[PDB]
Amino acid sequence: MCDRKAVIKNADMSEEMQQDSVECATQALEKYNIEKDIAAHIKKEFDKKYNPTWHCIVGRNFGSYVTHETKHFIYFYLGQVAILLFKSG
Amino acid sequence: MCDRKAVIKNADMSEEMQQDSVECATQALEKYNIEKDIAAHIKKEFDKKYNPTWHCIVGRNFGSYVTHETKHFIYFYLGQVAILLFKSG
Amino acid sequence: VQSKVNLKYDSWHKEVLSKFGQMLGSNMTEFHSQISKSRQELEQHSVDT
Amino acid sequence: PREIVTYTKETQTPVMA
Repeated sequence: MCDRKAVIKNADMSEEMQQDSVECATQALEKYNIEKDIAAHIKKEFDKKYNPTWHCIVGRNFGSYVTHETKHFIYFYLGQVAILLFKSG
Repeated sequence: MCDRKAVIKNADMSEEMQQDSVECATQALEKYNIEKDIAAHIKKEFDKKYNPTWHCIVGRNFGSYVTHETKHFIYFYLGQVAILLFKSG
Repeated sequence: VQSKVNLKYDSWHKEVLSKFGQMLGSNMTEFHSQISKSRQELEQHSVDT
Repeated sequence: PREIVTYTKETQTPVMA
């Protein structure tokens, strides 16, 4: 399948939310290789476990500044695609 | 010329807000030679104009699926960067 | 003759592409307008009012 | 109060080609 190993070099978020998002991302990567679907699943899991609303983005060549809430902006990369679940609020 | 413009694909925002966001992204990208630094400058412009805190996702590969609020949302491409920025709060 | 015919066939294909582009753009605009109207109705008048 | 507008802008984002 795909090496969905989320190595959080910079994790400015809740550990439990980050671990739940990483497990959901690993399951979604095992299901399919769609990075957009993986990011949507991560955002949905973060918003379900930490109330509305949470946004997560997965891409390859992108640079974004996270404007999110404290303990909810998880930037975990399953390899090189930095899935930054910056829950804005 | 590095034009962070857009066409009518998916652009649901106030016209002034969308024009200001595109112009701020283009100005930040021109001012900063790094993607992260351009993101920082664009986020500073967003937090100065549309108040804190606002984030913009722009890159070659990306993906966004969140609660896009009315008159403050965007999902398009700004030049080589995919402009997917939605503001909610 | 075949060269002019290949040019004419490419022209017919391009003209069909343009006409289908016009028709599909009209269809996409109509669908987007209908979806925007439904979304605006839902946003203004909440279904669970 | 004020609610949350779920007006999602759906458009599939492709990679560079």
